[PDB]
Amino acid sequence: MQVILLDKVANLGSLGDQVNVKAGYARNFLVPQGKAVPATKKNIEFFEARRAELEAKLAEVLAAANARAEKINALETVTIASKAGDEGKLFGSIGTRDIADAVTAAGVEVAKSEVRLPNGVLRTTGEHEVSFQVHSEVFAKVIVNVVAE
Amino acid sequence: MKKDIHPKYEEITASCSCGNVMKIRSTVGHDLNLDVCSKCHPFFTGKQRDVATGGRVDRFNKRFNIPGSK
RNA sequence: UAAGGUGAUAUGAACCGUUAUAACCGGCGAUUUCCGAAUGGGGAAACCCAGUGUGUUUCGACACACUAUCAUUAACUGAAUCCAUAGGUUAAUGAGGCGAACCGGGGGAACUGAAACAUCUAAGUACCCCGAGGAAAAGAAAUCAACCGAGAUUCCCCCAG
RNA sequence: UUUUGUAUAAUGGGUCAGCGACUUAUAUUCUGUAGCAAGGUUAACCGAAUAGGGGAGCCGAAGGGAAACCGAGUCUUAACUGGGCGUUAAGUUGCAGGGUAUAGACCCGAAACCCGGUGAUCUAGCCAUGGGCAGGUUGAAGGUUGGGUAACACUAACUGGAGGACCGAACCGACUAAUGUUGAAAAAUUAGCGGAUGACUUGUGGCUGGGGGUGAAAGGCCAAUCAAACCGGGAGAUAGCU
RNA sequence: GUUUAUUAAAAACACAGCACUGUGCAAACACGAAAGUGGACGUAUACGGUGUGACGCCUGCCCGGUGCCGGAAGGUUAAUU
RNA sequence: UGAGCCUUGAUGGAAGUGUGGACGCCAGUCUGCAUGGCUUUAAUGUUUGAUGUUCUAACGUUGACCCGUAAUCCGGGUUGCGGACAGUGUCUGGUGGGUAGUUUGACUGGGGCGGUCU
RNA sequence: GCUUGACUGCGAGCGUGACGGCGCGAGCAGGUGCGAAAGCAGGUCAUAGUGAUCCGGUGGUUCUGAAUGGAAGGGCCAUC
Ligand SMILES: [Mg+2]
Ligand SMILES: [Mg+2]
Ligand SMILES: [Mg+2]
Ligand SMILES: [Mg+2]
Ligand SMILES: [Mg+2]
Ligand SMILES: [Mg+2]
Ligand SMILES: [Mg+2]
Ligand SMILES: [Mg+2]
Ligand SMILES: [Mg+2]
Ligand SMILES: [Mg+2]
Ligand SMILES: [Mg+2]
Ligand SMILES: [Mg+2]
Ligand SMILES: [Mg+2]
Ligand SMILES: [Mg+2]
Ligand SMILES: [Mg+2]
Ligand SMILES: [Mg+2]
Ligand SMILES: [Mg+2]
Ligand SMILES: [Mg+2]
Ligand SMILES: [Mg+2]
Ligand SMILES: [Mg+2]
Ligand SMILES: [Mg+2]
Ligand SMILES: [Mg+2]
Ligand SMILES: [Mg+2]
Repeated sequence: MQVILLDKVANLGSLGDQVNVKAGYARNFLVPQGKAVPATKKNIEFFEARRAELEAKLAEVLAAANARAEKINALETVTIASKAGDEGKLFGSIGTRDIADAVTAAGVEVAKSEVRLPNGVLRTTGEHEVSFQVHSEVFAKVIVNVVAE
Repeated sequence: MKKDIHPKYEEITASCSCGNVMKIRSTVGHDLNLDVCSKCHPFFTGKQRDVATGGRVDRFNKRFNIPGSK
C-alpha cells in the first residue's frame, strides 16, 4: 500500500503517490518492467532530489529572471524616432522591433516575445509606454519616444 | 520443503480431536516462482508465504544475496 | 640387546652367527598383487574391456602412469538473442568409506499400565535417519529476587515425593 | 500335585550325575540390638580417605483450625458452655530381621501387538526370449465343374482344408480303490482315470513384499510356515491361569 | 476350461452373451507423501466398475424404508468479521 | 446492488397559463423547468461487501516452435490456449468399515433364551 | 381456631453397620408458634420414596491470593 509510480498510468497518482497506494498489484507487473516503486525510505528521499531540484526554481530561477524590471528601468530615454511626419503622423512602423530592439542601442539584447501591450501602439511620438513582460512571474517597465528628423 | 528465503517447516505434530488423536500432521507452506530481478531478469525461486512477504520489506537482491553467498 | 639363531603345530635338511650389523625388541622409512568408498568404463566382489602418455626395446610389445562424481576458485571457450547468461574444457585444492560407546539433531511405536478402555501410561523409550567432537551441548541475563539482594553455562547433595 | 475326597483307572517322573526357583537396589514402617539423648544425625564434598573435617539439611521435643491465626491450647458457635482433636508417650542414627513400595521382584510358559531388515531358487500372477505335441479320425469356410436362374440364391459331386473338434503315446493333470500310515516316500507306489493345437505345456532370466503382493475366488499361494511370511529387536510383553 | 500344492474337482470360479452405471482424455479408476506410471502410444463401436452367465420364450406389481440421480426457492448450519 | 462518511435537496433575479414525480383522513398542497415585460429520506463523490462482465500480469498448460543437444526427461526462450480460474498451504462443515483402536456385564443347578440385579 | 418448630447452633448416652455411612436421642444456647397453665412442637403413626466421589454452576465471607495493592483463582458455609 506504498509505492512511487512517478510515471502515472490511470492510477490515482502521478509523479508517484506518497500516500497509501495499491498493494500486490505492483509485486508482479507495475514494478517489473513497468514503473518501479518501493516507497521505502531509501528510494523515497532519492525522489525528492528529482523534484526539490525543480522547485529550487521559484527561489533561484525566479531570481535569475526577476531582476528584469530592476535591470531595466532607470534606462536612458529611448530615443528611437519612428519617422514622425505626414503633417503630424509618422512613417516608422511601431510594433514589436523598436520596442524591444530599443535596448541594444548600446549593446544589451532582449527577445521581442516579451512585450506587453494589447492594442497595437498608435503611431505617435509621445511617451510610448512599454511594460516589459519577460515572464508572468515578473514584469518590467520600458519606454519609447519618437523624434523629428 | 523449500520457501528458500526463509527456512521452511515440514515438522510433524499430532492432530488431536475431542480429547485425543495420536495421529500425525506435517507438510506446510507452499510455493510459487518467476520473480523479476531489477538486474538482468528472473530465476524462479520457489518461496512461499512469509517468504514472499519477506522479499518486500527487504529487497529482492539481499533476498538473494544469501541463496548465493552461503 | 646379544650368545645364540632360521614364527607354530613336527622334527629334520640346508644353514646364519659368538666382538661390535646373526638373531631378537623399539623408532623412522622402502616395498605393499587383486577386491573392497574403489575412483578410467563395466562386473554375478578378488574378473572383463578401452583411451591417452612412458621408458628398455631384437624397438609389434610389457607392464607401468593418468583418465569416477560432486563442491570452491582460476583461466580459457560459449546457445537460442547484441550483449550477458545457460552450457563446455582444463587445472589446484577438498570431499567420499569405515567407525564400539557417550553427544546434538530430524522421524517416532506397541506390548504395558489404568486390575476393562478411547483421555492418560509405557516414553520421547525402542527403533531408523543425519551430523560432530574428544567430549558434545549449554553459556555471560530482555535470569531470578522481593523493596534485601544474588549474579553465565554445566555436574553433585539438599528443598520434596 | 490337586482336591470335600485319590491305591485310584486324575496330574508329573525310564534311571543316574550336574545345573534348576523369594534375590538385588533405594524408600517407608515395625521387631531385636548397639550408640547417644531432649536432643539424634549428617549429605555431597574436602581429605595427612574406612580417620578427621562438613550439620546444607532430615527427624523429634506442640498442638488445634480449611486458613489468617491462636497456642497447652485450639477449633466449633453470637456463646463466655459443652463437644472434636491435643496436653508430665523420648526420640534419633546405625546394624540384623518381618512387611510394604518402585522395579522383570520366586522360577518356567502363551496366543499376540509394535519397530527394522531378509525372502517370488517353492508357489500365484505377469514381462522378455527359446523349446514340445507318435500316430489314426472327422471333415466347416472358400473354390473348380455339371446342373440350373434373364441374374443370383439352390444343388451335386471333386478340390479344399477349419475347429478352446474326435481317438490316443509323449507331455500336463489328479476322479476311484488297494497298499503304505515308526512308509521306498513329511502326499507316493500299483491298477484304472481327465486334457493332449490349446484360456495348452515347458527351459532361462526379469517384475510385484507383508496389512503388503498375487489370486478363472479356495482365505488359496507368497521356500514342508499363511484369518496376515521369515529373521532380529522393543522383551524378562502381559499371564487374577497351570 | 479353473479351484482348496498335502482329505472337497463340484451343482462352486471362469466363460462367450446380456444389462446397469461411470469416463470428453492431463479420462474415469489404480500404484504413489510427490515426481512419475499404468489405463493407452488407446480416445465413447473406447476404457473402468457392478450384477447376470450359451441359446430359446421371457423377465410382472411396489420408489413407502435405505442408497443413488436431479432441483435447491425457503428453514438449520462451520471457519471467518 | 446494499451499507459508512456525510455533499446538495424536502418536513421535523418580479406576478400569472402548463408539464412531470410526491402522498393522501381529500377534497389538496409539495416541488425543477418556458413564455410572460442532525435525524426519516432521495441523487453525485466516494469507502466497502456482493453477484456478474472483460483484460494480462502472477498461476496452469500431458499444444507448437528454438537453443542447451545428433535427449522422449529437465531448463531457458518465443508463440498459442486457459486466467485471477484452476491448483496448493492453513483453517472449517460434510462424508467416511476405505483403515485403525477398542467395547459388547454378572447371577444362572453347564451355558444360552427367559428372568433378576437398588 | 391460631399459626410456621418442615427453626439455627450443639448434644449426655445409645442402637446398627467391614467400612463409607445410617438411625434414636433427653438436655443446653438464641430466637418462635399454640395454650390461662402444666406443657407440646427440631415435619408427617412408624418402617420404602434413593446416588458416594470428581468436574463444575449460584449466593455469602476482607480465610487465602506467587514483588506489593487489587483481581482471577483456591478454602470455608449454603445450595444446584
Ligand atoms: Mg575400476
Ligand atoms: Mg566402478
Ligand atoms: Mg489395561
Ligand atoms: Mg473333583
Ligand atoms: Mg496315577
Ligand atoms: Mg538329580
Ligand atoms: Mg477430650
Ligand atoms: Mg480337443
Ligand atoms: Mg488305509
Ligand atoms: Mg497312474
Ligand atoms: Mg485324448
Ligand atoms: Mg523362473
Ligand atoms: Mg507353503
Ligand atoms: Mg518393555
Ligand atoms: Mg516371558
Ligand atoms: Mg471339463
Ligand atoms: Mg485337496
Ligand atoms: Mg480330490
Ligand atoms: Mg450366478
Ligand atoms: Mg473393525
Ligand atoms: Mg491394547
Ligand atoms: Mg456368566
Ligand atoms: Mg404414614
